[PDB]
Amino acid sequence: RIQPYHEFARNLPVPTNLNLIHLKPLRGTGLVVFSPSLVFIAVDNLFGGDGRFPTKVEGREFTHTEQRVINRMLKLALEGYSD
Amino acid sequence: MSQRIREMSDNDPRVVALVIRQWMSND
Amino acid sequence: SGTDKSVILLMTIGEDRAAEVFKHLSTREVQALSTAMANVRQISNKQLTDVLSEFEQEAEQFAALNINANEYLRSVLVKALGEERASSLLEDILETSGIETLNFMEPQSAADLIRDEHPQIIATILVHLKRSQAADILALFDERLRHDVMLRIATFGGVQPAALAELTEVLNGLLDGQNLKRSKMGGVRTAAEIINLMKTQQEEAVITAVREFDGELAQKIIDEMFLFENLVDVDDRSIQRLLQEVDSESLLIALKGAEPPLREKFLRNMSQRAADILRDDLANRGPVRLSQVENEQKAILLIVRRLAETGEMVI
Amino acid sequence: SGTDKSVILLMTIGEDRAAEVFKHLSTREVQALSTAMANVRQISNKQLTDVLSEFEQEAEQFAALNINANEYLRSVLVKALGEERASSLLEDILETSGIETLNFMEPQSAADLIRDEHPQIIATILVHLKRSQAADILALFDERLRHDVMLRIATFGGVQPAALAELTEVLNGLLDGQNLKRSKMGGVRTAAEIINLMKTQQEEAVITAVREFDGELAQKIIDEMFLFENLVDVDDRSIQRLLQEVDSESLLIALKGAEPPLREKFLRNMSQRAADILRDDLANRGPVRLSQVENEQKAILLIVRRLAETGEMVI
Repeated sequence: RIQPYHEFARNLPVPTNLNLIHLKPLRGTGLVVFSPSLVFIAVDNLFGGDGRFPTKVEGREFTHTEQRVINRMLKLALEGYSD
Repeated sequence: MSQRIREMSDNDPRVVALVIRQWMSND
Repeated sequence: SGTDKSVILLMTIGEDRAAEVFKHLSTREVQALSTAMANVRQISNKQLTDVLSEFEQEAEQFAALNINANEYLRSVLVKALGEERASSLLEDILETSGIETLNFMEPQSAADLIRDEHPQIIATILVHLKRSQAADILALFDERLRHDVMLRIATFGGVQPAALAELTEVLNGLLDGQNLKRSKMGGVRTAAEIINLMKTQQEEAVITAVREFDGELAQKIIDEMFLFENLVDVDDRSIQRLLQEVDSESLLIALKGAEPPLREKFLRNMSQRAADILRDDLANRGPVRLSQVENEQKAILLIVRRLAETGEMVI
Repeated sequence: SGTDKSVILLMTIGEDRAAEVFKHLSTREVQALSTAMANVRQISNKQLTDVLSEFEQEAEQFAALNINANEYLRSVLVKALGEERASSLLEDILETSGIETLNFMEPQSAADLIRDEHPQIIATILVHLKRSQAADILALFDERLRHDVMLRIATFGGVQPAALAELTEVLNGLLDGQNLKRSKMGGVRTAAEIINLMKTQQEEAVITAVREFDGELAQKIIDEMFLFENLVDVDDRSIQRLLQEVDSESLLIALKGAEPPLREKFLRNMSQRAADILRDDLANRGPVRLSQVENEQKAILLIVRRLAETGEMVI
């Protein structure tokens, strides 16, 4: 998709996990967007949840454990995209 | 296998535990 | 090695003896010995004899006359400085993983701490926590969160070791200055003691204000202020008036549940024939449940309060 | 060599003795000895005598009084720290080819892993896997894939060694961080224990929500919460009410299947003549199948729940 920055911003659910990355040697700052649903699914899977219970809307800041889950996903995503 | 085995079996379990702990520490 | 000698000793003393010894050993030592035991294939006669000789030589030294240090210390402290000081000193003497640390914390604080987490994480922590502590924590949660946690616990399938380690590290990071958490100083009972030390007019004001507030703890303090065992310090005429105002069966049950000094005081306050009949009925009857005795004592204390308010009894 | 001496010993001890020894030897050792045995053509008297002398000299040293390490360790750990801690420690002590590694994995994970493969490869792996593990894996597959695998297994003609090696290498490559796979922490039973520790009003809310959800595990927890063996901790009046509300035959069967303490408690709660008749009927009858006893106990527990809900019984 090609669109102005504001159009992309307005479609992002609040709150959302936004990670800043730099594609060296090119100048700028890239973004990796993870939806809260994906983070909740990953947390549920990593802690033995079977996924039967539907996710509930929270609109809350991610916990530090969820932050570490997001970092674990982010490292693999970074390696994959770099490759 | 004299009566020494029976005497050791009659000893207090706490004494045996202390001896085992001492041997493990000396390891 | 000493571990091998201990393993041989445990094998050769019998299953019951080794099990009793393991009850006096820590988890790490039991695990290490069990791991060593499962790898044992042969124990030669020379090794067996050397192990027996070494164990007997060690036991000759001790021969320590092992004493239950906790129970003996508790009894000494109780008989020396009363129950309160003994319990305080034991608590001082008695006083880790993040989950284990949370088990050593106050229910509301831990509940609010894990409340800011994913419900599956909450359920996993509660499973890893103590059952009583988890039940206390869950009682403080909202209905929706409580139901979600109960549903998740009913479908718990285990957690990866890496996730467990990360959760433990996060819980350790979230810890605060929890050293010497909480403190037993007083409250309610101390308030009742202070009220008992304040004037008659002041205790009138006290009845007034306590009735005025929540009312529930007011009645709790009504019950708390003065006890049945304190009847021994009352004058004889008041005890006789209580005998007049108390049914024979209730008085008999209360004396059965009370101390011999109070029972003898009540019997002295009674007439000779009535006291003899009461003693005969006590002997011919059987044991009474604690709840019934407590209820009869509560009724007798209500009668005591009624008589004291009217001025017929001095407390 | 020592292998030749062992082969001569096995030949000269008899077929039964050598077979018993092979039961205590690993697969590699048995294979090596059998390969050496088949190439034996002559065993001279001098060689035989030397082998006998060497074996007797070795057996003089041990003479090790071999003990069943696994069984003895299990018994010691059980009698020391209960069944749960003993089982956990045994699992810790107990804890390879790609196919062998897959046999040590969870059914769904292995099923999804091999699902992304050619059906013939799936059938070959399942044949090489354990029968129980393969059955668990196949139950999770779709109907079409399951039928295709069953058809292919019925016409399996063997695989080339090179193809087997390549399949094993691929399976090894596909492996993930499977170390310490899965973990036994709790669930359902732990949820029931937590519910039992939550208030009466809270357990009312619990009945509500559990009925509200799937309903099936709700009834499973209904059964799980409180057990028949827990009737020993109930007061005598409730036991007598249960006797009133339970048929004589069902009570007799349940007491037969229960522990002597619970049986004696029930007999004490019964009248003397009725208890004597119950004992006489128990003695004069014969063994009862476990299923019938369990069904009668389930009926008695349903009666217990009915009485407790009405308030006639306190649990």
